[PDB]
Order: sequence, then structure tokens, then C-alpha cells
Amino acid sequence: RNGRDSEAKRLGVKRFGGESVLAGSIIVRQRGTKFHAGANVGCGRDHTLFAKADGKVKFEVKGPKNRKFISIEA
Amino acid sequence: GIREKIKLVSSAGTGHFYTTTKNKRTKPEKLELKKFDPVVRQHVIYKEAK
Amino acid sequence: PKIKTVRGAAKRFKKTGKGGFKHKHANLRHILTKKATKRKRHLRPKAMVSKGDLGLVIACLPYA
Amino acid sequence: GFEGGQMPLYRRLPKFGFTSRKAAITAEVRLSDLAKVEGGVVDLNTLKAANIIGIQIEFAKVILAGEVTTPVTVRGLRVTKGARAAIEAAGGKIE
RNA sequence: CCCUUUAAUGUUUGAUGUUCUAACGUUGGCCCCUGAUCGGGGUUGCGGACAGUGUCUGGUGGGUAGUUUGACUGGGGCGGUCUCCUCCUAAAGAGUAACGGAGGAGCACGAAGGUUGGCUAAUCCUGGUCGGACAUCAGGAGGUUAGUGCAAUGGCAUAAGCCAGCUUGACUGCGAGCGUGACGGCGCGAGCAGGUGCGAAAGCAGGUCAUAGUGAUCCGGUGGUUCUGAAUGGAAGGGCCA
RNA sequence: GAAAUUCCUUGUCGGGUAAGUUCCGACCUGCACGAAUGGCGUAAUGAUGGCCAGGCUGUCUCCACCCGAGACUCAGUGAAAUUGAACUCGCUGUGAAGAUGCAGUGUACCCGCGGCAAGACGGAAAGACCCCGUGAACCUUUACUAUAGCUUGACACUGAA
RNA sequence: UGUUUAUUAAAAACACAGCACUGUGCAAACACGAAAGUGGACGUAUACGGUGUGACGCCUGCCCGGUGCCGGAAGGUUAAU
RNA sequence: UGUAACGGGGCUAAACCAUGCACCGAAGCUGCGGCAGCGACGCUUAUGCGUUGUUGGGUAGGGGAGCGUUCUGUAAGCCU
RNA sequence: GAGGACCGAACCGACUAAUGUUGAAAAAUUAGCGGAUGACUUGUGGCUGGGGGUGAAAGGCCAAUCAAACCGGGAGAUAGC
RNA sequence: CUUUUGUAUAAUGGGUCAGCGACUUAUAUUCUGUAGCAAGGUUAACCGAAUAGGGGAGCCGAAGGGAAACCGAGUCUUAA
RNA sequence: CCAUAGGUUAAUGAGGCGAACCGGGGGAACUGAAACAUCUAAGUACCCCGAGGAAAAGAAAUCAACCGAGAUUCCCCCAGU
Repeated sequence: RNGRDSEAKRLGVKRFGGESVLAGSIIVRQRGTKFHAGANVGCGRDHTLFAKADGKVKFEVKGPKNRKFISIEA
Repeated sequence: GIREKIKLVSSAGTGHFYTTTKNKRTKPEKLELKKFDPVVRQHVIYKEAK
Repeated sequence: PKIKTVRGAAKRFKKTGKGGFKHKHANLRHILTKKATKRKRHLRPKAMVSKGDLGLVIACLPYA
Repeated sequence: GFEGGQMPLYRRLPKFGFTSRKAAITAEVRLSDLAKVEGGVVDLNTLKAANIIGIQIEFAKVILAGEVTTPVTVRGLRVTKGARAAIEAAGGKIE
């Protein structure tokens, strides 16, 4: 009655903290947010955060809900 | 699936058409939209929801 | 005897200047209403044959 | 091109284009060949007398590919914008 | 005097029966070749444009003939499965098998898209025109236990949820850069160009909360395109674009 | 009608036997008989299938003896399958999982002859079964595609009124 | 009675006389044969071919939906032309 | 099938536990001699050869070197 | 004096058992067994030819070969074994 | 030896010897080595006193983008 | 009845064999396609007919491209286009 699964979507973090990225570089692929778009980072339609600017990757909890953001710092 | 393919044809006289879908049994109104025509580079009315 | 070109390959590929092969993209024949216009826009330029496929193509096209 | 029985790459991909039948009768004349035409007059028929183009060619183009040195006279051919600026830079007249 | 029609004597064309004989049949008699039941010729008789053969054609045709009749599989068969999505297995990056454990998809939507301006639930208590546990109204609690067109998971209050206003950006050409695949491919994308929508200003939009909703090539079809156009001018066909 | 057919089934009842999964007679609850892919009988017939009885006997209890042909010894002639090589024991264990050969340990002078058939996974035949191969053949049909044949009409041969 | 798997099966199988159905008008149907021709047969429906059943005795029920065959051709569809 | 559940003999320690020391033990390591690959060396002055470092189990497989056989030239030459 | 009558030799077969199974024999011997005036049996000629024949039907037989004989050719078929 | 995850295997093959017995050949293509000549390099058939010489028909290379027309060190894409 | 058919007698000529090549009439399948039917193999194998030292083809209803070429045959390219 079972037997079906799907192809694995290769989600997760592609560039970790302190990594230097070019602009347009995908930083995290995700389904929901689970990671919000901080400075110099777009959200994308499937919520794929991506570097809007060259610089280093920066994760930080910030906000009234302790949500993880991702900034980009040149 | 049970939505047919229609052929949005421009008003600018050029042969440029868009194609899209439509619930034919729900909506029998001829869908008309002001879309872009690359042959004339203006927004014109597209018609004829097949 | 001479090597016979795979003639169905000689219509899919053309050899370029540095030695590789250009080819039309697949997935742009029919069933296009459902395809996005961005996706159909990127299949319109000719692409270069990949690394792993190139040994299969020069086998097919010896007089390219 | 066998892949196992997977659809092969030369059948996975679309055929495109056509053969021109006018690209078979055209050739390009480098500027290196403007000194070998034996007379200083580059016709179509004098490029064949020096075995530059080919006997079945009806159209030749003179392109900027190297060192026109002499007074030359291109008659009845096409030249590019670089080759026209080099033939006249050595003292040549194009008809 | 050149018309459509309304029905005719002279009259073309298509069948129908009768009739005829003159092709054709004769495996009827007789004669001859020839004191040869073959054959041929002759002469009568009967049949007769039929029958029968040819070419084309429809049907019928295991009478023959060429072949096809899948893989997985805790041996094969039978059963079930085969592509895609979500979770777990999966070992805190990615990936990861089994006829492992559970579910779903093969769409929908011209609004359920864009934008702009608002808004904030489920349940419960109480009050009580019918009205009951629950219709509606009013307050209190509660704080998302709701809702997300459709599974499950990640999300969602700046709401991605809910309501109206106006609308077509569900644009055309591109695209730095990446992610992901053996590849074919698939995905994300700021920005630029051209035009456009929304703001009674500023301030966004290249479809939908995201992830399933799909099919390579070939061969054609349909529009477009003054790209080719087998002496030339055209055309046909091909290409390219949709 | 539990049958050349009845799965359950050695149905059940009767007969036959000291005792009868067979037989014979029935019963009918015919898994899943049946009327010319004939149904029920049926004298005769059968190197036919099954069952019983009398005779008969070495079939047997349970074998004994005898007569010839080999076997056996001598003389003459003189094969065969097989065969990696052998200085070719038992046991227990190990081990590609059933050991003459490994380990450990028992035992065992060297070499024939007649016997026997437990092992040498003994000899024989690239398993016939079972899988597999996009093997083959032949057979079937409402598989597919054809085709001979048969059949239809048009034109031809082929005309007149 | 007979026949049969020469060489593991001799039988309950096959054949059979009989029975029925069906085709067949004679240039017979059939069969062999691209054909001519020849078997059928120097026969002719009391004859021949094909099928099934299988002496004899008593018998042969019901079903024409399916599938064939046979008959009909008004309509519907339908080839070459 | 025969002890057949220390490999056996045998063992009251020749068994366990703790500690300690010695020794045995491999194709490992070291010594001695040899050979080869790779480098670094200008060590040489085509660069051989030297100097040092380190490496040399191998199926499929890849790479690099050879041996020998018959035949042709060198060959009316050399051996016989 | 009939009879696919009976018994039983030749003859034609081949039911049972033993032997044989590198045999005396690539199917036989030995002891029994069935038919034996007939759908018998046999000699000598003939005729039917391989997707063909012939078949009292076994896939039987067609030269110790038969679910498509043999010989030569395609041909060094092809062989993911 | 073969085949294998794995064989003394009781899996395969071989009684033994001797002789024969299996990666070739033609042509095309690509790459490495090497040699000649280099922006050029080479001829094929044929002729030929024949491995000479002649024969440059051709072939490949020096230019590419584009489906193509075309343009050309750029060109396609696209109104750009 | 003419006259044919026939009949006779002459002269001529033919047939048969032969290895390959050659022209014509017929014409496979295995194989390849990783199955297979279009296609392939291949107008090959083969079978037949006929001929010559060669045969066949052959003197433009041919090509070319606005210039031109000038019967057939064979070879090298064109071009694995």
C-alpha cells in the first residue's frame, strides 16, 4: 500500500556564516521562511534567500519574535 | 485539464497572440485583457478567448 | 571505407570555433501554454554541449 | 551514441536549421591572398587562376585577415569595413 | 432576342427488361487432318454480350506467413508496483535503500493574479423573539488551539489569513550571479531596456504561501516572418518566431 | 449417480473377509453426470481395467539339495569406459557451509588373491526440471500486420435494336 | 474381427457397420495444379464429398441471447470510379 | 560413527584476580650487502654519472622497458 | 457347405517375464502370447518429395535422422552467453 | 586453471607427450611519439627513362558568428 | 470449289560441354535495427536464359546557367557532402 516518496529537494543552507558571497548567490533554500531576509538579501518566491550585494554572510537572531535573520555585510 | 486552451489575439492587427487557459463551462465571457504586443511595443487589447 | 557520419546527429549539432558543439535546447517544441515565458525565453538561445556528452558527439560526428 | 537504451543525445535534441546552398558557393579572401592574384586585379576569375577560392565559387568576400602590402584592385567582389580601410591604406581601389 | 422557374414533341446522358447475333463459351452432334476419346480446322446446334480472364477495388480470410506477447520480484508465476509531491526511515549540512512506515497529485483560478486602503481568528461563558449543543446579536474569556482552492511538511500578525477600491506585471527582450542534476534538464535571481497597473502623495508588481498538477525527439497542423526560393521571376517546400 | 466423473472422502448403509482406503449393491447431500464433443442398457467378444473363489504351486514362511553355463586356477590371444598428480587410513573439529589430503588425535609391517558394494558428491550425458536470453522452433486464436483463396463492383475483352 | 506410437504406451485410443446433418445438377461439389489438365468418375442425388456420432435395444428434452451458417434487403453506413 | 564443549598430553595451579619484572614471538622495526622507481640537488657542464631524501604487496586496468623465434637488407661479408 | 467363424503349424505380428544392457543383436534371445480365408500376407516393378507426401491418427512414418528428412550453398548467420 | 563475495574444495577443465591452435588485415578518423617543411603543408588518379621527375584536380590550415540572407575580428540575440 | 492446313524430299543451320568475367529474366532469408513489421541485409546468395573475347553502354528529348559544355566506358576527387 506504501512505496512512494519524492525526489529530495536539496534544501538547507548553501553558504554559511562568514562566507563571502557574490550578489545573487543563493544563501539558503527553504520551504517556509525559518530564516528571514535581513540587510542586502531578497526573499524570492519559493522563499529562497539570496545575496543582493557582495559581502559576508551574517546570521543573527533579531526581532520581537527571536526570528533568525540573514544579513549581508560588505 | 478540463480547462481549454484559448488564444488571446491582439487588436493591433499584428499576428501576435498570447495563449492561456479558461474554464469554458464556468466562464463563457470572451476574456479580454490589455496586454503587451512586442510587434508594436504598446499595450493593446487582446481578445478572442477560444 | 570512410566513416559514415551519423546523419541525424549532423542536424542536431554544429561545431564552433574552439571545438565544441552548439545545439538547440529541448522542451520548446509543443505544450507551451503551461510553460512559463521566462523558462521558454532561456531555451531559445543555442547552448553548448556539456563535458560528459562531448565524447559521445565526436564519436557521432567524425567529419565535423 | 548508444546510451544503454536511454534516448540518445542526438535524438533527445531537436534538429534545427537548413543548409543554405549559397554558403557552398561563397568563400572568404584573406588579405594575405591579395598579393598572389598575379596582376594586381582581384576579380572572381583571377582568384581561381591562382587557386585561392575554388572553381565552383560565385561570390567572394575580402576580409581583414592580414597584411595587404601592394597596390591592388578589387573588382566585383565584396569587402568588409576593415578590409576597405586596409586596401585603401596601401593604395588600392575597390570597384 | 440572351432568364430563373411550369410541364413538353425533335433530342444528349444513367440504368432496367425483352430481343438479336456477330465477338466469347461449348467438357453437344457430324466432317477432316488421321483406320489419334489430345489438339486444330470446318459445319451445324445451344448458350450469348452473359459467363470467364486482366487491371483497379471493398469485404472475408489462422488457409498460409512474418512476428510480438515488458521489467521489478527475498526463485518464477499470481498479486502489487512503475512518473511526480509531502513526512518518517536518514545517522543535527546535502544525499541515501528495501514488495520499509503513512498520505497525496495528473489540477484549480481573469480572480483565488497585481496593487492600494483596512481588518484579525477557533473554541467557550453569559444574555436570549422563535433558537435546541450549534443561525443572528451583544459582552467576557481565550490568544491563532483558527485560516491558508487541494496531501503532508516548512511557514504565515509587517500576516502568506480576511474585506473592498481600482486594475492585467498571469508583461516583451534580457540577465550579473548562483543552486541542482551523469546528462537532457530543472530552479532562484537583483539589475538593465521597452511599455503598463496600483498611491486623492510617496511607497511595488515578470502569476498564486512555498513545494505535486506532468511527456524528450520525430512527424505533421495552424498563424507570423519578404530568411532561403535547384536557369531566372514567382511559387511550392524548408528555416526562424509563436 | 460418491461414477474412468465425488473435493470433503476411507461419505453412509448393506454384502463379501478374523480384519477390506480396492470390489459389489445401494442411497443421493451430482464440489463439478446427462442425452449423436450422444444418454442409459446390452448377448457375444477382448494378450482390456478392477475384485472374488476353487484348483495349483519354492510366490512365501524359509529355504535345502542337485544338474549344466560362467565365476575360479592353468595355457593361448587380448579389450573398455575413465584418468590433474598421488607416498590414496579412522574419528572429531575446521573449512565455498557433508575432508584420504587441513587441525588435533587414534590407529596402521610390505605386497597380492577372491569377494562385497558404504564413500571417492564414483563413471556416463556443457540438467530434460527451475530460472534467465529483448534465444529458437512448432502450435493456437477474437493478438498485430500481411497474404493465397473466396467474394464485390468499375473499366477492359464487349455489340445491335 | 481389425488398426496404432519401427525402437519404453496396444489401450478405454483409431477404424468400423450403422446413424444424422450438410454440400453437391455434372464442365458436380471438392482436391492436386501460377495454368493446361487430372482425380472425383468413364460415376450422376438409391451418386459423391465434408463433418460428427459409432453394432444393436429404448431413446434424442429445453434455449436462436453469444458465435457461425442460411434467408431477406426497406433503411443506415460504405470502395474503386 | 569415537573421547569429541582445554588443539592434545596433562594441570589444584600449568586456573582466575591484582601487581611487577624478564623472555619468546612477524616477511613489522634495526643492522649488513645488493637492486630498482621517484624527487631534490647545476652534483655535473647535451647531461650522463655522482650526492641525499623517500618509495618499490597487487587483480582488473593504464603506463614504461626488454627477450627470443622465422623472414629481408647489411651478405659474392663473416662462421662452417 | 457359409463365415473380417473356431482350434492350431508355416507365415505375419509383438501381450508378459527373465536374460542381455562396454549385448551374439544400435530392439534381440528364451519360455509362454495374438491373428492365421482375410480390413490377411508376401515377391517383383511402379507412383506420391519436404511446409511437401503418406497416415484405420502416434506428431506416426518418409533410408538406424522427423513438431518439418538429407545434401550443398547464403555462411565465418547471429550468440548482451 | 577457470569462475567467483569466496575454492584444497566434494565447482569447471585437463590421461600424457609432441606438432598446430586465439586481438589480425584493409580503409577512414582522432590522439601521442617522431621526422620533414611551416602560414602554409601535401598531392590522388595518371604520365613516367618507374621507389626519381612530372601531375596542386583536390584536401587540410591560416576566421568566425548566424537557422539563413548576410556581416566579418567580430557577429548573433533584440527596437536597442 | 478455289485455297489453306497437312504430307514428303532436299539443301542449309542449330543443339552439347566449358573456370571466371558479361547482359537479361526471376529472386531469398539469416543478420542489422540491440525486440520488430517500414527499412536493412540486397537486387546479394541462388535459379534460369543468352552472348563475346570481352560484353554492355554509346553519338544528346544530355547537362549547365544567361557563361558555356559537347557520344559512351573506366579511374581520382567532389564527398560520407
